[PDB]
Amino acid sequence: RSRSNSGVRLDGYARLVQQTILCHQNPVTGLLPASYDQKDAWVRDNVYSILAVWGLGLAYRKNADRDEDKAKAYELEQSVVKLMRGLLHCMIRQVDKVESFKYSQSTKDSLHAKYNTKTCATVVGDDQWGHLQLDATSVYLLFLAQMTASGLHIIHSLDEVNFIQNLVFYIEAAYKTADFGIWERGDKTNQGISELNASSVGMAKAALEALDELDLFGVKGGPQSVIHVLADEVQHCQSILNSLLPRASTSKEVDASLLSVVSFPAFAVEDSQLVELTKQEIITKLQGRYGCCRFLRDGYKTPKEDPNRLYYEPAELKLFENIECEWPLFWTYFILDGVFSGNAEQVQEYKEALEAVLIKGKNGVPLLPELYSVPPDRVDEEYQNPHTVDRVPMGKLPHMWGQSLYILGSLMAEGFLAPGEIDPLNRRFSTVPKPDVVVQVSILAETEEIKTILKDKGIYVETIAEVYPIRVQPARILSHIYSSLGCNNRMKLSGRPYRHMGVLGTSKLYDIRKTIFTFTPQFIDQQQFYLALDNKMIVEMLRTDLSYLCSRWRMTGQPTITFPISHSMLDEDGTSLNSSILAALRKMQDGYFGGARVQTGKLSEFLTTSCCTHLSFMDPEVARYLDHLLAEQADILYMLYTMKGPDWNTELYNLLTELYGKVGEIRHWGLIRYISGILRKKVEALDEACTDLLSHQKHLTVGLPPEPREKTISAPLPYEALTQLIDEASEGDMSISILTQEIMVYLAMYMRTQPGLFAEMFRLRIGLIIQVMATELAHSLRCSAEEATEGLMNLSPSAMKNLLHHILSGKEFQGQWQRRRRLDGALNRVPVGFYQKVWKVLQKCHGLSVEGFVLPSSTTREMTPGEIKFSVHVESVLNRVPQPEYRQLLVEAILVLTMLADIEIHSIGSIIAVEKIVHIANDLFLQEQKTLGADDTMLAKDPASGICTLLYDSAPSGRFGTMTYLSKAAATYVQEFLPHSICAMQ
Amino acid sequence: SAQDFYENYEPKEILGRGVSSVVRRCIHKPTSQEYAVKVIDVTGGGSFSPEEVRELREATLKEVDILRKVSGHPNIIQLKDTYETNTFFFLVFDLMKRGELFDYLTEKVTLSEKETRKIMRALLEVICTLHKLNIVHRDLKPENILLDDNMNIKLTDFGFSCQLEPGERLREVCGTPSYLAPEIIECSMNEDHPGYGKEVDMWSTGVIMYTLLAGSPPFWHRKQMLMLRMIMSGNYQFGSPEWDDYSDTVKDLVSRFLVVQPQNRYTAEEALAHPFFQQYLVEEVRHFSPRGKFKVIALTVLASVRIYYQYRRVKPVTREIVIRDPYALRPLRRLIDAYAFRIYGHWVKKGQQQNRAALFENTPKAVLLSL
Ligand SMILES: C/C=C(\C)CC/C=C(\C)CCC=C(C)C
Repeated sequence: RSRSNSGVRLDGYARLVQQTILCHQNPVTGLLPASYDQKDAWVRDNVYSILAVWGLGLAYRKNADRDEDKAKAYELEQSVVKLMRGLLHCMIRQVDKVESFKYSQSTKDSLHAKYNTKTCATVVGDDQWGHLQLDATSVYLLFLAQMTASGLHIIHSLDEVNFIQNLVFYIEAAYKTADFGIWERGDKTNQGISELNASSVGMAKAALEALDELDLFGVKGGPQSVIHVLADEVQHCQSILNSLLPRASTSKEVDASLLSVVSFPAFAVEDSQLVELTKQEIITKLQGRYGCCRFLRDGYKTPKEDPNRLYYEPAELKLFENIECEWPLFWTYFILDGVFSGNAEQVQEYKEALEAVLIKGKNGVPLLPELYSVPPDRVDEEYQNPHTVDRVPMGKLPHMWGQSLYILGSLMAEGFLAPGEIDPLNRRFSTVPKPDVVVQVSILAETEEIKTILKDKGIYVETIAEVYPIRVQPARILSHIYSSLGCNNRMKLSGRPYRHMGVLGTSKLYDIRKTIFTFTPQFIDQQQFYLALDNKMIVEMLRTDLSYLCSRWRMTGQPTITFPISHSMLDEDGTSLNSSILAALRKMQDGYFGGARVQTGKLSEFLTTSCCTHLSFMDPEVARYLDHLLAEQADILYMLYTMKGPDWNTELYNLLTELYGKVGEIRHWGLIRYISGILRKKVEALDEACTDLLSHQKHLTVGLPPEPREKTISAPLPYEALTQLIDEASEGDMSISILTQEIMVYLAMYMRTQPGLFAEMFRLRIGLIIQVMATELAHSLRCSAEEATEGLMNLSPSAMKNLLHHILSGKEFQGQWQRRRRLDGALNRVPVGFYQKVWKVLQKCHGLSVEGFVLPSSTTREMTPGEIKFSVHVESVLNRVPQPEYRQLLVEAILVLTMLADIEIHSIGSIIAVEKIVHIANDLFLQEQKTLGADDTMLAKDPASGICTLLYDSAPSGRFGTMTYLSKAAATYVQEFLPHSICAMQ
Repeated sequence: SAQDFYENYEPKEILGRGVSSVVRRCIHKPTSQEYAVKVIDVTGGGSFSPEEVRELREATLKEVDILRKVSGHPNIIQLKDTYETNTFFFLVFDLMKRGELFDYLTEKVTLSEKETRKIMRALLEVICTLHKLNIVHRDLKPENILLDDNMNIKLTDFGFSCQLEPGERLREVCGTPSYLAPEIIECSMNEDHPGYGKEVDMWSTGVIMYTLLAGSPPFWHRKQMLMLRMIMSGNYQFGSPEWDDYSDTVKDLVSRFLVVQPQNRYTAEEALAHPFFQQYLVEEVRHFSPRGKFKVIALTVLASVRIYYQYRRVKPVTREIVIRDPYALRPLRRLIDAYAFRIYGHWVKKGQQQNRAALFENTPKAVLLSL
């Protein structure tokens, strides 16, 4: 008869939400201003700030049996619809930016982070603010999918369905797009430098999964209202999340916003060890007694920053250490994580901790402070003793973002809401183990005459024609097809951009206009590049591509890879299958290949046990093609074909792809590469290839050693610009341009499968990689560098990949160690933590000088030991020596100071010339061998360095090793600079 | 069949690699227990001809046999079950979270006397079991030795093993060059020598002693045949400054396995009886003549006095001794070796051109370039 006590207590929560959040909702737009001082509505904050209203509305709807508690449930539900619709109008008024960002992932074409709360218009310009925040649109897209799944009808028209579909392509490239992120400041420096933040990558993955086959019209919807998401981009975000975490970016060791990725609302991390490790990293490095710092060296409202300058100078970062403002917002995330994980202890430690920071206001309602700031006088005390001084609440009061999750956490912790109701798409189960899937493979024959060669080897296949009505197509065709998904001419939306399709996309069965479609996997495409013309590379790519499939399939049915055997995959004779592919095919019949369970069969058998995705946008360019589809010496010719002029690409005739045809059949790699350079054939996955290397805390440098011509990649570059940078860094030589990108695939190939070869290289310098690969193939089969240069063009992709792995793994086919020091200092290979060891030494010194270029101790305070920017500073000083072998002598010379530094209690207190320590070590290496019987002939000087050639060839350790002489000369230099020394601890 | 493989185990991650065999970690679904699976490609990517395809199977079929002949023993892995397909041969065994002894010997260049004692105590006690069952290994390299989280030795890759018929001595050359006993090469260079028996394993084990305690093989040089003459002739040296800090009980036991003549070699049963592997059992009466008591009390004094004297002798690290001779004294030499293997620990691998001795230069350049 009376209202349930749940309804009564929700009234207190209704008052809390109304008095704190819903009283600021704009009457016209439904948007929420950040505060009275900041009268604008942020896309990310508004979505987060509406969660309390959405949770309250769901909580009130649980007992909707009376008129009033139906109505307040309706108000809260439709207030959420008002905000999410109001935020839709803000973004839908910038469809030109969404369309432009899909193709060019630039900051200048990004959806604005803040809008007019009164008119849904852009308050600020495209350059007056840090606008590219892919975790703000994704927080909208994720919850839009979740709120529709909960029953909230937000999307009203099929044009908005197209807009949201086009918004998927907007957030698809989050794994390869740098953005300012959750804190609108980009990197840690706050200098307008966009970076690949795990929050943006994680948020897009969850939003993409949330929108995956989601009907925006609810249950009363159709295929026209379904948002189609490609798992290639979803799992590409995973490859970045796994590589980035527990770090938030290359510049941030950790961010408390990763709590928005590991647990709520993203659930974007599938490995529970990563979730716990990242959450505990936040615990140690960020949490104190007033919340959690956003990220180390934040200084957003620290009293040691001027509130007038929008940017921070590099030296100011060290001023923020240990006195950073602390935000209780992240403690609401830990409460929310505990409710989802089911850790009542966690929901208690962070609830009492948050209840002691909540500032009471108005009629006793709790207000969540935006941040707790150190008083200006007490900054020095927290410098010395961390996280103990009393902080004052500053910033926004209330923080409408954090306040909502506090109420949302309060609602779900007192039994007014369940994790499933706030997460109807079941993202909370992302951490549960997933068994590996059985990859179905249907080997096909392009012609009948290939079916007989396979039959003679005992391979049961159907021909390309026997599979009809099921018809196979290249992976490109599938990419063209999705270019019609989300097309709206009046809204000027052009659908999905052309993106390369991996196996996760091409292993599905496609239902286009009632005709079942299977698409050949992209790594067999031969028109794009020459990686499909090496049959030993088909197996290697196939081996990893099945391994990628089995461990990363998240769709109904089993993946189906249709593998067509082509004439190129046969032998040079033409009557026998190539042994590498021959082994690969029988490998699949036995049921195991590349770590994946392969159930070989015919494409007809796998019709019912595959992911049959209906491509409803094709249901009544590419459609026209599909409509008909449904119904003397060779080497000389290039000298001719390049002296036609620069490639005119027109008909000045009297089509090198035809000339590229025979060389693919004869498989002469030097010639075929040259055609790819002069035709500018370019791989379709270099931008994930670069990003994967980039996401593992590496800087990619492509180009020959000199700095102005060698360009560094530190931020994820889009496909066009990254390729343009490679071509411009190709200084016109087309052979290096392809080898640059060709090695880039192999570097990413080994990085994904064997991460341990790059643990000693923090900067991937592709440009010298061709050089260092040239020297070993020059010393092997001893020949000139030019012959090696012609030789390097000539190896097969598998041989090229093996030889690069021969370089990286440390396997050996002047002198032995001279070849192990020209291969150790030319790749800038340094031991693990050496950049973390220079920091310790420089604190005991004034600097480290190499060839009279100093690396001062001021750098130690300026960047952290683990900062990759510091790694650049130590690295930049170490390339002041041109010759590679001498650099490694400097490298281990640096460490003999490190090991002597630990023994020595006192500090040198002056400059140390790392170069000189080698020189007298060269001089002292000279004297001992003279005394023991060395002739002047054996001790011959290196012409440029000044080191004996035998010293280069000398082993590291031993009585007469290089680091015994350098552990010897690292003491006479300390004699003059340090008159008195004390060595302890042995 | 492969179905039988996946009905009981699920391979998660790649643990190691080989020439044609891949080691992969798996989860046993019925037991949820960690287990290692070695995945040998029988066809070997098509490089293997039908003879090698057949021979690898027969080598693998034999390989199950020895690992089926020895079971339940603490320090060799248990082949839990073996699955054979037309293209692979799966072998599931125990999971060793840590890698081979080679990887460990790379991390710690010189392996301490206490640690090596239990290491080989197992290995010699491993060797006893093989010889008592009359099975020789011929392959006792540290990469063949696997260690677990408690450092326990798990001898692995009995791929070259073969059971001698009672009183029969082999002739085939099986094994990477450094760890080959002198008569292995001699039988390779002559037909009169009628073969080698189970005493082969003794030499290979004694080689680990020089490698573990010094970080280098007893005989190593960059060309192939030159190493061989150091082996058959048997010229080894506990060189200075490296090998002088170890106790004298170490040296004699090293020579015992390293004697070039097989019959005088130190077989496994008496190998564990050398003073190094003697253990202090608390409950021993240990009765002694009055002269025996007088020694003990004198030796108990002689010990205490000794320990004070030895310690007093250790020279603290000073500036000058670093200038004159770093390697000469232990604490700085072990350090130089340690930071030697942190920079170029990737340069040590399996084979002859990648052994650990390449990282040590113990001889003048002139003598090295004498010939
Ligand atoms: C115990 C060291 C004895 C000779 C070598 C001299 C040591 C040093 C000269 C200074 C180098 C590093 C310092 C880190 C603080």
